[PDB]
Amino acid sequence: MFKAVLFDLNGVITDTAEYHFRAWKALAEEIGINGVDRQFNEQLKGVSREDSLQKILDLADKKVSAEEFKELAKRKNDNYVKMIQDVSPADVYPGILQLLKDLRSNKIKIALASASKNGPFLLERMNLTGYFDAIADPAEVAASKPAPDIFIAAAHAVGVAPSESIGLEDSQAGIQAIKDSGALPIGVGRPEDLGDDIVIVPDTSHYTLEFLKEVWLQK
Ligand SMILES: O=P(O)(O)OC[C@H]1O[C@@H](O)[C@H](O)[C@@H](O)[C@@H]1O
Ligand code: ALF
Ligand SMILES: [Mg+2]
Ligand code: NA
Repeated sequence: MFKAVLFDLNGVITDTAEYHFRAWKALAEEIGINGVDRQFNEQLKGVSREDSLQKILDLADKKVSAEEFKELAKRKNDNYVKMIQDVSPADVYPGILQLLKDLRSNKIKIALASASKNGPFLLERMNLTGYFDAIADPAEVAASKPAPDIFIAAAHAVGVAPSESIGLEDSQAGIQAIKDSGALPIGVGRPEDLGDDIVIVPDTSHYTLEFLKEVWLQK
């Protein structure tokens, strides 16, 4: 049986992938880059703040100064942080709170494997901090998603091997990070975005402990 579940945050625990998208698109258009649409944004999900900005600049073959790069990432983050101040427990995605309760009942460790430095603030907004056995600090890994380091760190943090873990993700970068960590991925979203080669569910109501067991047994 699996011994840990490693959670992405944005687009898995709550609908904050939408707010990252809207904030990055606003940032891009301010600097004359109009190509950040929903299709392009599939390449930004799971990617660090600085890597996201660089992918947007690269889309436009645009070069900025080191000073302007730092200011742009800070500008987007300040906008995003204002957007999330009113997040509340009512914004937890369907199934997620019950899953956390069921995992703890069954002595399955719970770790956050988020790239977001805003992760702890968001778990507090949603009254979820108490469910987590560990939060892997994304500033501490030497390599961000799609590198597996954050999932390895989340597992290490709860004393479980990646190979004994399930990872939950809504992104391309994060699915690759889980694969390379040794854990079993279960994606949430569209197969057209996340692929046809792992288990994908259409929405988070499907993330029940019953279903994670159903998937783990059929691995
Ligand atoms: O800018 P933050 O809050 O540190 O978030 C980093 C990344 O966190 C990931 O969880 C999101 O999918 C990305 O969209 C985001 O860029
Ligand atoms: F959406 Al994340 F780490 F929370 F990639
Ligand atoms: Mg995500
Ligand atoms: Na709170």
